[PDB]
Amino acid sequence: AKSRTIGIIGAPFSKGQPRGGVEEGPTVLRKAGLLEKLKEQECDVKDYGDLPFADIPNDSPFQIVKNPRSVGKASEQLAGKVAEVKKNGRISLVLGGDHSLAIGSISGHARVHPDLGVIWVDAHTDINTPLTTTSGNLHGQPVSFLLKELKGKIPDVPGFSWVTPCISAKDIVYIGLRDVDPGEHYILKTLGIKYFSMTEVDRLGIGKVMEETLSYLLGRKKRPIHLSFDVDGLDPSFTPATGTPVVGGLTYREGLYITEEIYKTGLLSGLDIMEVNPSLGKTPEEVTRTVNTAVAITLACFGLAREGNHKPIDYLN
Amino acid sequence: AKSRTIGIIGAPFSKGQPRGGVEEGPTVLRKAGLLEKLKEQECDVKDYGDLPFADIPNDSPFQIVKNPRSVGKASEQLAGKVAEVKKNGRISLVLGGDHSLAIGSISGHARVHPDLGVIWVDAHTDINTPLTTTSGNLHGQPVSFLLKELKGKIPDVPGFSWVTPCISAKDIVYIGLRDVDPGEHYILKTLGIKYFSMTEVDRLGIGKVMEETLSYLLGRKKRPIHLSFDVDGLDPSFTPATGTPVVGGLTYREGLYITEEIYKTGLLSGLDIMEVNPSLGKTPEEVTRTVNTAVAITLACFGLAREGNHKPIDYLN
Amino acid sequence: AKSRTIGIIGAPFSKGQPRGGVEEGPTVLRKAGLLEKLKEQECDVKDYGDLPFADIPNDSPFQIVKNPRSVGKASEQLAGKVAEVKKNGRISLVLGGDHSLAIGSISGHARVHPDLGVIWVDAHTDINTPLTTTSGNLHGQPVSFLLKELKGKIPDVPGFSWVTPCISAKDIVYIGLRDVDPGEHYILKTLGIKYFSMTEVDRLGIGKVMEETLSYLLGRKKRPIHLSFDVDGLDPSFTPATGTPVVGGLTYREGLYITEEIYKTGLLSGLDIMEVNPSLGKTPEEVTRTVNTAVAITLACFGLAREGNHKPIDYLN
Ligand SMILES: CCc1nn(CC)c(C2CCN(C[C@H]3CN(CC4(C(=O)O)CCCC4)C[C@@H]3c3cccc(F)c3)CC2)c1CC
Ligand SMILES: CCc1nn(CC)c(C2CCN(C[C@H]3CN(CC4(C(=O)O)CCCC4)C[C@@H]3c3cccc(F)c3)CC2)c1CC
Ligand SMILES: CCc1nn(CC)c(C2CCN(C[C@H]3CN(CC4(C(=O)O)CCCC4)C[C@@H]3c3cccc(F)c3)CC2)c1CC
Ligand SMILES: [Mn+2]
Ligand SMILES: [Mn+2]
Ligand SMILES: [Mn+2]
Ligand SMILES: [Mn+2]
Ligand SMILES: [Mn+2]
Ligand SMILES: [Mn+2]
Repeated sequence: AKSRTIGIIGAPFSKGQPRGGVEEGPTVLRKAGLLEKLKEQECDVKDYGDLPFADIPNDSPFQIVKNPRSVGKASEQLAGKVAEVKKNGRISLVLGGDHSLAIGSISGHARVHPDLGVIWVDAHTDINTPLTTTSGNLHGQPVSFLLKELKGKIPDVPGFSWVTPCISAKDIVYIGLRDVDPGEHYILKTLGIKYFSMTEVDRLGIGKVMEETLSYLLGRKKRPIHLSFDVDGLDPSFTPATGTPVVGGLTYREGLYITEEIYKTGLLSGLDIMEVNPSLGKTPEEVTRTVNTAVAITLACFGLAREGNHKPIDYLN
Repeated sequence: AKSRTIGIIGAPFSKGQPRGGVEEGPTVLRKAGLLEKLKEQECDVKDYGDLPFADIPNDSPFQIVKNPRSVGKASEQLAGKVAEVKKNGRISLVLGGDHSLAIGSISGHARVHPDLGVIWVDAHTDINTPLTTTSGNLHGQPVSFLLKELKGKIPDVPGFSWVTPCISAKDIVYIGLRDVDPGEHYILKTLGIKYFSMTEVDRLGIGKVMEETLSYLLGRKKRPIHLSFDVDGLDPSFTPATGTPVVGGLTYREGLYITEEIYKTGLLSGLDIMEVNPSLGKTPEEVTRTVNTAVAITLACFGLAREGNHKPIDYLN
Repeated sequence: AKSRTIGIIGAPFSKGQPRGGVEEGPTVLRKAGLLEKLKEQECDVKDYGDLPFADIPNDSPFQIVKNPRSVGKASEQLAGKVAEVKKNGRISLVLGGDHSLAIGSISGHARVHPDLGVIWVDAHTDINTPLTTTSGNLHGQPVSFLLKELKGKIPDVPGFSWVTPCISAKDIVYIGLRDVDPGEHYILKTLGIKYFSMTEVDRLGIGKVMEETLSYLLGRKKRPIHLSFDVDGLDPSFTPATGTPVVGGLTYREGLYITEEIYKTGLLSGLDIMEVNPSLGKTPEEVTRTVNTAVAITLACFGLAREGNHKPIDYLN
C-alpha cells in the first residue's frame, strides 16, 4: 500500500528556537507506541532512527538571527535522509524537533518528486526572512528559504549554502493562521499565497477549507503532497506542550478532518509533526494529551478513519 | 400535546458492560429534578417506575458474551413496559442504564408503531453480533438483534428467543461515530446504512446533519421517530461520567441542536437516555456536568428552546 | 482610518445587578493595556476618563425593579459623555460596568447618529420591562427602554425621566442567546426582532450568521453600527468571571470572527464591553481569561486580524 508505506526519520533538533526540550519530541512520540499503532493499522513501516547532530562550537548569530550554522547543517543532513527514504519508495515522516527542519524535509522530498504541493498546519505562517525576522529564530523562517519568488530577498546566511528554492508561490496553502508578523503579512499578501487563517475556517468550516485546499493544490494534475504540520497550529487545549502556543485555533476534530481528508487524496508522500516539546508542559497530562493528539493526527494521515476501517475478509463468517 | 405527553420509564441495569455504577443512572437523573422540570415546560408526565431486575444466579456466558440471560430478560422486561407506555397514548422516556436496553426499547415501540425511524446519537455503532463481538459486552450488540437484514446472521443466544427483529437498514441514521470495530464498519458498508461519523459532521455542520437526517427518515410520508441517545455520543468534556468515552466528538451545542430539531417535527415517540454512570466521576462536578448535559438533552426533546419559551398569553398585560 | 479614531469612557457602575464587582471592570481593562494595545494597532486613542457616579442612598425600588434612580442617573451621565465623543469624530468605546449603561450609550449615540442599527451580542435578550421582568435587575432591561414600539409598555419609573426610545424593534439583531425569559420571547416575536439564538449559530455557522446580520442592517445604506457586547454571550469556558454565566455559548473563535467582520465594514461608531466582574472567577486565572478575551474582542473591532496586519511601507526594503 503506497499510502501506508512509510520511512520514519526522527529529527531531535532544537537550535532553531530558544527553548530546550523539543529535541526529545521523537523519543516521546515513539514511546506512545506510534510504530506499533501504524503496524496494527495495516501499515508497511520501517524506522530509520534519530539523526545525530554533532555539536557546532563557534556559531555566532548572523546579525540578530541565532544558531544559523546549526540550523543549516541539520536541515542539509536531514535533506539527504528524506531523499534516501523517498528513493526506497516510502512516504517520508519527519518527527521534530523544531519546525526549522522543514527546509530539509521539503528539500530532500523535492529532489525526488519536484512537483510537490505543501499544506502547512501552523498558527504562524513561518514565512520570515533573516532581514524581516523580529525574533531571529530560524524555526519561524523555513518558508522564506524555499520559495522561488523570494530569491534575491534571501541573504547569505552561514550554513545555508546548499539551499536552492524548490517550491513556487502557487504550490503552498496555509491553514490555521492566527499569529502573523507585519513583515510576514506583506509576504503573504504581496506574493499572493493561498492562506486560510482562523477567520477563514470560522467562515466556511474545515469542510470548505479542505474542499478549496485540495482543489487549489491538485486542480490540474494529481501531484505528490508534503504536509508540514507544526502542532502549535492546533488549540493549546489539545497540544499544550509546545514552544509557541496561541489560543483560539484548530480543534481536535478539525485536526482530524484535515489529515483524514489529505489521506483520501491518496497523494501524501511526506509528513512533518513538528514543535512538540515534552518538557514545556505545565502538568504531566498536558504532555500525554499533546503526544496523544500528535499520534492521532499521524494515524489519520496513514489510514485511520472515524467511520471505521475493515479488511477484504467476510466479518459475518 | 402529542409531543409533551410523557411516560417516564426507569431502567436500573448495568450487566450489559464491564463497568459498575451505570445502574445508578435512573437514580441521579431523578435527583437532579428531571420530572419536576418537565411538568414546568407544560408536559403531561406519568411515572411508570424504575423497572426491577430479576437476579439470575450463575449467568453462564454465550461464547465470549458475558451475562446473556440477564440482558435477555432485562430487555424483555423493558419491551413489555415500553409497549404499555406507547399504547397508553404516551411518549416513552427510558432512563438508563446501559445501551443493551435498546433491544426492548425499540422492540416495544415497534409493536405499537411498526413504521418507526431510529436516530442513534452515539460514539459507537453498537451493531456487533454475538459472533463478531470482541469485548463480549452486550451494550455493543443491540442494533444487530433489532435489524431484519441480519436474520440468519445472529445465533441462538440464551434470553433472546422472544426477539423478533423489527427495523430495516434504511430505517436508521447514525450521528457521532468515531470508535468503530472492523466487523461493525463492514456491516455498515455491505448493508447500505446512512452513517454520519464525526468526519461527516466536521464536513457538513450540525445544520446539514440535521437537514439530511430528517428529509431521509421522513421521505415519502410522516412517521414516528425513536431517538436512542447515548451520552458518550457527545464529547467526554461535557459527559465524563460514562463507560466508554472517546475524545473530540459532539459538542454540548450540537447534541442540543439535534434534539431541538426532532421536537420541531413533533414526531419523537421513543427516547433513550443511556450510559450515565455517576460512579465514573473524577470530581463530583463531572457527574454534575454529565447529569446536567443529560437533562439539557431531554428537556430539548420536549420543547426547551434556547431562543426562548412562553405561555400563549399577553405578557405586556 | 475613521474605524481607528477611539474615545475611551469607563463606567464603574454596578448597581444594575445583585452581584458585586462589575464596577472594577474598566480598571482591570486598563491594567491589561487597552489603550497601549490600540496605539500599537495604529489607533487614535484619546482617553475621556472615568465617570463620577454619585451614591444614591435609600434608593427605594419600583415594584420588583431594584435601584431604579441610580441606574437612570448612571445612564443619563453616560448619554452626555458618549455624545461628546460622538461629536468629536471618535468611536465611543464604553467599558462597563453592567448592561444597564447600554441605555445611555445607545441613546448618546442616537443623539448624534440617530439612524444607527444595533447588534446585541448577549446570552440573554436584555428585553424585560419594569413590569414583565422576573429578576427586577436593570442590567436585563435596557433594550425595551430604547424601543419605540414599546412606547406605552414602560411605566413612569424614577430616574429614567430623560429616556425617549431611540432605536426601533427593527434597528437591532441578537446573537448568542440561550437564556430568554417568557416575557422577553413574547416581545421578540410580537415585535419581529432579528435574532440569532444559539440554535441558528449551530445551523448556519458564524459565517452565514454575519452575512445575514450585516445584510439585514446594512442593505439599503452604509449606516452606523453600535455593538453592545456582553461577555456572558461567550461560553463560561472563555469569559467565566461574569455575573450570569450560561453554559453552551459562543466560543473564542466565533466572538473573534463577529468583531472582525464588523471592522471590515468601517461603519462602527459605538462599542460596549459589558459585565467583566473580576471577583467572580473561581481561580485568579479565570479572571485573567475573562479580561484577556475582552481585550481580544475589543482589539478585533479596530483592525486586529488573524491573517496579519502590516503598515503601508515596503517590507522588502
Ligand atoms: C491569543 C492571541 C495573542 N495574544 N498575544 C499576546 C498578547 C499574541 C502575540 C503573540 C506573540 N506575537 C509576537 C511573535 C509572533 N512571531 C512568530 C514567529 C516568528 O516570526 O519569529 C516565532 C514563532 C514562529 C513564528 C514572532 C513574534 C516575536 C517573538 C519573539 C520576539 C519578537 F521580537 C517577536 C505577537 C502577538 C497573540 C497572537 C496575535
Ligand atoms: C484516538 C482515540 C482512541 N484511542 N484508542 C486507544 C488506542 C481508541 C480505542 C478505543 C477502543 N476501540 C475498540 C473497542 C470499542 N468497541 C465498541 C463497543 C462494542 O461493541 O463492544 C464497546 C463500547 C460500545 C461498543 C469494542 C472494542 C473493544 C473493547 C474492549 C475489548 C475489545 F477486545 C474490543 C479501539 C480503539 C480510540 C478510539 C478510536
Ligand atoms: C442550562 C442552564 C440553565 N439552568 N437553568 C436552571 C434550570 C437555567 C435557568 C437560569 C435562569 N433563567 C431565568 C433568568 C434569566 N433572566 C434574564 C436576565 C434578567 O432579566 O435579569 C439575567 C441577566 C440579564 C437578563 C432573568 C431570570 C431570573 C433571574 C433572577 C430571578 C428570577 F426570578 C428570574 C431561566 C433558565 C438555565 C439556562 C437555560
Ligand atoms: Mn512552525
Ligand atoms: Mn507554529
Ligand atoms: Mn451505545
Ligand atoms: Mn457508545
Ligand atoms: Mn446583557
Ligand atoms: Mn447577558
